[PDB]
Amino acid sequence: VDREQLVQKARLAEQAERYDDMAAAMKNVTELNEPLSNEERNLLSVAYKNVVGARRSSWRVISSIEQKTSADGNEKKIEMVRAYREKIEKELEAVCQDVLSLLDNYLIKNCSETQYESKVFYLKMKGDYYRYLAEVATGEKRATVVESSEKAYSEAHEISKEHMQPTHPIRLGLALNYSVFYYEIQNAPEQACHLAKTAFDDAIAELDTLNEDSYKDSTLIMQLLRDNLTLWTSD
Amino acid sequence: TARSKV
Repeated sequence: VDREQLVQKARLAEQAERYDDMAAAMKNVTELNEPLSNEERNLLSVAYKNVVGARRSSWRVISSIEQKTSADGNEKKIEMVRAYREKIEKELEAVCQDVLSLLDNYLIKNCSETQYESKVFYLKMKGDYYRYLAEVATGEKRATVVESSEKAYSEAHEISKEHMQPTHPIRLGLALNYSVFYYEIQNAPEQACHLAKTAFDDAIAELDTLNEDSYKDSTLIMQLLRDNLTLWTSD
Repeated sequence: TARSKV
């Protein structure tokens, strides 16, 4: 199959809500070792976000049941629940490793020196999928993926600050997820609030830089940055 | 809880 047919299969699967088929198609496109367009980049992101998202949602539901089931003290039930959580965990981890290998061996690798937007987009993705791994990990395994997530976000933040405008949706989007990482994963609310406030204040200072085509996308993230800050400074 | 990018 030619590249165009694969991109069109991903577009069909998205409409058919068959995200495993969409991810498979976009993985094949990535494996052609040619750079992805803005459309192709988002098709891949949406596909894998929905695939991992299904496991994340299931894991949260099972974990919630596991916490309640542990209280009643039902030996046979607790093990069955624990085992099911582990089954979903393994599925989630496999999806993350699948994404992370595409990012490390194809996507980040093929970014040119001047391709700043793509480099930030993929490093943010790297940060996100290591954060999704952190969400389910414990002990030293958790410490490892948390370190990896920080390294990816930190690199993306340095590039975006240097080459992207504070109002850029990719830059704001990274600041949103990186602040979420600080609060939820690192349990650093002071660092989380500082990052979210700086990103919001810098974008507010240069509202004149908003692009007619992406102003709505930027303001949507800016709202989430304030919503999170309001929440974090209430708690 | 906080929301991440959609």
